[PDB]
Amino acid sequence: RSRSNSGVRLDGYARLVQQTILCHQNPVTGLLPASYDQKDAWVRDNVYSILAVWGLGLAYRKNADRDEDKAKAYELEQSVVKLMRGLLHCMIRQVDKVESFKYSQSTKDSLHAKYNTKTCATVVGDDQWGHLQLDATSVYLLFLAQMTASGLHIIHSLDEVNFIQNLVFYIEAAYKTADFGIWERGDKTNQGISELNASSVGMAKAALEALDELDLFGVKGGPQSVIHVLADEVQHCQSILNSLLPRASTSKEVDASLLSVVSFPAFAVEDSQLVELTKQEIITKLQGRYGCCRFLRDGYKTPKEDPNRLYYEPAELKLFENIECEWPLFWTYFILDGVFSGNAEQVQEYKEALEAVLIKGKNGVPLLPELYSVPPDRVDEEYQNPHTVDRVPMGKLPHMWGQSLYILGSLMAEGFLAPGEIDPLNRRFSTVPKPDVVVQVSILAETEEIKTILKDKGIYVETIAEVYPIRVQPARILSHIYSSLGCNNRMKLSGRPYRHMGVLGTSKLYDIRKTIFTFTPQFIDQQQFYLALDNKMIVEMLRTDLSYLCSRWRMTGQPTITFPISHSMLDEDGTSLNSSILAALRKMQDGYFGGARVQTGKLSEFLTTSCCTHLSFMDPEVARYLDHLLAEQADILYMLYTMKGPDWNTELYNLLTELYGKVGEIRHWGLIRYISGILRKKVEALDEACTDLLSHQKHLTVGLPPEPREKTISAPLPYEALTQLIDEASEGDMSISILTQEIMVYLAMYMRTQPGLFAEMFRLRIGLIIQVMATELAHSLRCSAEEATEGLMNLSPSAMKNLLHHILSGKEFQGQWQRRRRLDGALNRVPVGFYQKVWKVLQKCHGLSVEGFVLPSSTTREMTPGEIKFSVHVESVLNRVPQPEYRQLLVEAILVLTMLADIEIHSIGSIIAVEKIVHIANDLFLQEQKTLGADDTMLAKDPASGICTLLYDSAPSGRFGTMTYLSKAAATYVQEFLPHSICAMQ
Amino acid sequence: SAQDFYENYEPKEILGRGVSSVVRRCIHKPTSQEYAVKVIDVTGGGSFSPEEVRELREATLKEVDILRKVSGHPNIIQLKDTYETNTFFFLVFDLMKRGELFDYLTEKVTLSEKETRKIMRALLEVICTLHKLNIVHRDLKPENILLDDNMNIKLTDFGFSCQLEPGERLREVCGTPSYLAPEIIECSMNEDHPGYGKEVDMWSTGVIMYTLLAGSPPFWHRKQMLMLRMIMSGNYQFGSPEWDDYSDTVKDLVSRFLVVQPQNRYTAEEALAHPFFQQYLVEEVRHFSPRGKFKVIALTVLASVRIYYQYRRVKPVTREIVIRDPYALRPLRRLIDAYAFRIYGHWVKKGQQQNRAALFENTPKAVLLSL
Ligand SMILES: C/C=C(\C)CC/C=C(\C)CCC=C(C)C
Repeated sequence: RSRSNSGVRLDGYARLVQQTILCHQNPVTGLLPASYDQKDAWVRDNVYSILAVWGLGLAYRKNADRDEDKAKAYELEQSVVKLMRGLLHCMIRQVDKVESFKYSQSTKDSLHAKYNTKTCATVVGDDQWGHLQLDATSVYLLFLAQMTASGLHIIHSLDEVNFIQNLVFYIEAAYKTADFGIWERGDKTNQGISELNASSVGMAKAALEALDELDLFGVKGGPQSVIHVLADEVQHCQSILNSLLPRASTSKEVDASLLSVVSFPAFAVEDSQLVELTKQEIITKLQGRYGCCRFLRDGYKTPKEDPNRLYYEPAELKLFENIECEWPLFWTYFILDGVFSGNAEQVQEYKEALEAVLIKGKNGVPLLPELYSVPPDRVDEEYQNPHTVDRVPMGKLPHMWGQSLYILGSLMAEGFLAPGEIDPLNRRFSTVPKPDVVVQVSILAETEEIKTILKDKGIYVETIAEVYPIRVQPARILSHIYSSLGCNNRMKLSGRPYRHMGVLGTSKLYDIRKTIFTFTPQFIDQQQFYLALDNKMIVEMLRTDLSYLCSRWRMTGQPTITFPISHSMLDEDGTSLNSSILAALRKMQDGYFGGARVQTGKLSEFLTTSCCTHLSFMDPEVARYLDHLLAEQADILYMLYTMKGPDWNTELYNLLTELYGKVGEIRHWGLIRYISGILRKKVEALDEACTDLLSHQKHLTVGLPPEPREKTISAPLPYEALTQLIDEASEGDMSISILTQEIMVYLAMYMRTQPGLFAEMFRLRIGLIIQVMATELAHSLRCSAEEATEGLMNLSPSAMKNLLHHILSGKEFQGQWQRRRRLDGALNRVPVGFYQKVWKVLQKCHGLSVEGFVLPSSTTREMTPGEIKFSVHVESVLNRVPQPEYRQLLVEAILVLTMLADIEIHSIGSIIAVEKIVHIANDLFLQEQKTLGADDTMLAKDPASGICTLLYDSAPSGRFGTMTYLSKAAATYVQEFLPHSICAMQ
Repeated sequence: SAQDFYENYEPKEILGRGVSSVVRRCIHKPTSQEYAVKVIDVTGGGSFSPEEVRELREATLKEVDILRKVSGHPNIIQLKDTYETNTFFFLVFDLMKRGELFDYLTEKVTLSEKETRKIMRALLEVICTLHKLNIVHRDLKPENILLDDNMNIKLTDFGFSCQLEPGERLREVCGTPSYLAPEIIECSMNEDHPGYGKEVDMWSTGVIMYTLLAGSPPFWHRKQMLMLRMIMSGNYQFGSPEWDDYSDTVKDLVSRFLVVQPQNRYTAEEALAHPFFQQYLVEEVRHFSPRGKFKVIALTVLASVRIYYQYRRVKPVTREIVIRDPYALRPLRRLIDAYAFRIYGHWVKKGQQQNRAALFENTPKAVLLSL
């Protein structure tokens, strides 16, 4: 008869939400201003700030049996619809930016982070603010999918369905797009430098999964209202999340916003060890007694920053250490994580901790402070003793973002809401183990005459024609097809951009206009590049591509890879299958290949046990093609074909792809590469290839050693610009341009499968990689560098990949160690933590000088030991020596100071010339061998360095090793600079 | 069949690699227990001809046999079950979270006397079991030795093993060059020598002693045949400054396995009886003549006095001794070796051109370039 006590207590929560959040909702737009001082509505904050209203509305709807508690449930539900619709109008008024960002992932074409709360218009310009925040649109897209799944009808028209579909392509490239992120400041420096933040990558993955086959019209919807998401981009975000975490970016060791990725609302991390490790990293490095710092060296409202300058100078970062403002917002995330994980202890430690920071206001309602700031006088005390001084609440009061999750956490912790109701798409189960899937493979024959060669080897296949009505197509065709998904001419939306399709996309069965479609996997495409013309590379790519499939399939049915055997995959004779592919095919019949369970069969058998995705946008360019589809010496010719002029690409005739045809059949790699350079054939996955290397805390440098011509990649570059940078860094030589990108695939190939070869290289310098690969193939089969240069063009992709792995793994086919020091200092290979060891030494010194270029101790305070920017500073000083072998002598010379530094209690207190320590070590290496019987002939000087050639060839350790002489000369230099020394601890 | 493989185990991650065999970690679904699976490609990517395809199977079929002949023993892995397909041969065994002894010997260049004692105590006690069952290994390299989280030795890759018929001595050359006993090469260079028996394993084990305690093989040089003459002739040296800090009980036991003549070699049963592997059992009466008591009390004094004297002798690290001779004294030499293997620990691998001795230069350049 009376209202349930749940309804009564929700009234207190209704008052809390109304008095704190819903009283600021704009009457016209439904948007929420950040505060009275900041009268604008942020896309990310508004979505987060509406969660309390959405949770309250769901909580009130649980007992909707009376008129009033139906109505307040309706108000809260439709207030959420008002905000999410109001935020839709803000973004839908910038469809030109969404369309432009899909193709060019630039900051200048990004959806604005803040809008007019009164008119849904852009308050600020495209350059007056840090606008590219892919975790703000994704927080909208994720919850839009979740709120529709909960029953909230937000999307009203099929044009908005197209807009949201086009918004998927907007957030698809989050794994390869740098953005300012959750804190609108980009990197840690706050200098307008966009970076690949795990929050943006994680948020897009969850939003993409949330929108995956989601009907925006609810249950009363159709295929026209379904948002189609490609798992290639979803799992590409995973490859970045796994590589980035527990770090938030290359510049941030950790961010408390990763709590928005590991647990709520993203659930974007599938490995529970990563979730716990990242959450505990936040615990140690960020949490104190007033919340959690956003990220180390934040200084957003620290009293040691001027509130007038929008940017921070590099030296100011060290001023923020240990006195950073602390935000209780992240403690609401830990409460929310505990409710989802089911850790009542966690929901208690962070609830009492948050209840002691909540500032009471108005009629006793709790207000969540935006941040707790150190008083200006007490900054020095927290410098010395961390996280103990009393902080004052500053910033926004209330923080409408954090306040909502506090109420949302309060609602779900007192039994007014369940994790499933706030997460109807079941993202909370992302951490549960997933068994590996059985990859179905249907080997096909392009012609009948290939079916007989396979039959003679005992391979049961159907021909390309026997599979009809099921018809196979290249992976490109599938990419063209999705270019019609989300097309709206009046809204000027052009659908999905052309993106390369991996196996996760091409292993599905496609239902286009009632005709079942299977698409050949992209790594067999031969028109794009020459990686499909090496049959030993088909197996290697196939081996990893099945391994990628089995461990990363998240769709109904089993993946189906249709593998067509082509004439190129046969032998040079033409009557026998190539042994590498021959082994690969029988490998699949036995049921195991590349770590994946392969159930070989015919494409007809796998019709019912595959992911049959209906491509409803094709249901009544590419459609026209599909409509008909449904119904003397060779080497000389290039000298001719390049002296036609620069490639005119027109008909000045009297089509090198035809000339590229025979060389693919004869498989002469030097010639075929040259055609790819002069035709500018370019791989379709270099931008994930670069990003994967980039996401593992590496800087990619492509180009020959000199700095102005060698360009560094530190931020994820889009496909066009990254390729343009490679071509411009190709200084016109087309052979290096392809080898640059060709090695880039192999570097990413080994990085994904064997991460341990790059643990000693923090900067991937592709440009010298061709050089260092040239020297070993020059010393092997001893020949000139030019012959090696012609030789390097000539190896097969598998041989090229093996030889690069021969370089990286440390396997050996002047002198032995001279070849192990020209291969150790030319790749800038340094031991693990050496950049973390220079920091310790420089604190005991004034600097480290190499060839009279100093690396001062001021750098130690300026960047952290683990900062990759510091790694650049130590690295930049170490390339002041041109010759590679001498650099490694400097490298281990640096460490003999490190090991002597630990023994020595006192500090040198002056400059140390790392170069000189080698020189007298060269001089002292000279004297001992003279005394023991060395002739002047054996001790011959290196012409440029000044080191004996035998010293280069000398082993590291031993009585007469290089680091015994350098552990010897690292003491006479300390004699003059340090008159008195004390060595302890042995 | 492969179905039988996946009905009981699920391979998660790649643990190691080989020439044609891949080691992969798996989860046993019925037991949820960690287990290692070695995945040998029988066809070997098509490089293997039908003879090698057949021979690898027969080598693998034999390989199950020895690992089926020895079971339940603490320090060799248990082949839990073996699955054979037309293209692979799966072998599931125990999971060793840590890698081979080679990887460990790379991390710690010189392996301490206490640690090596239990290491080989197992290995010699491993060797006893093989010889008592009359099975020789011929392959006792540290990469063949696997260690677990408690450092326990798990001898692995009995791929070259073969059971001698009672009183029969082999002739085939099986094994990477450094760890080959002198008569292995001699039988390779002559037909009169009628073969080698189970005493082969003794030499290979004694080689680990020089490698573990010094970080280098007893005989190593960059060309192939030159190493061989150091082996058959048997010229080894506990060189200075490296090998002088170890106790004298170490040296004699090293020579015992390293004697070039097989019959005088130190077989496994008496190998564990050398003073190094003697253990202090608390409950021993240990009765002694009055002269025996007088020694003990004198030796108990002689010990205490000794320990004070030895310690007093250790020279603290000073500036000058670093200038004159770093390697000469232990604490700085072990350090130089340690930071030697942190920079170029990737340069040590399996084979002859990648052994650990390449990282040590113990001889003048002139003598090295004498010939
Ligand atoms: C115990 C060291 C004895 C000779 C070598 C001299 C040591 C040093 C000269 C200074 C180098 C590093 C310092 C880190 C603080």
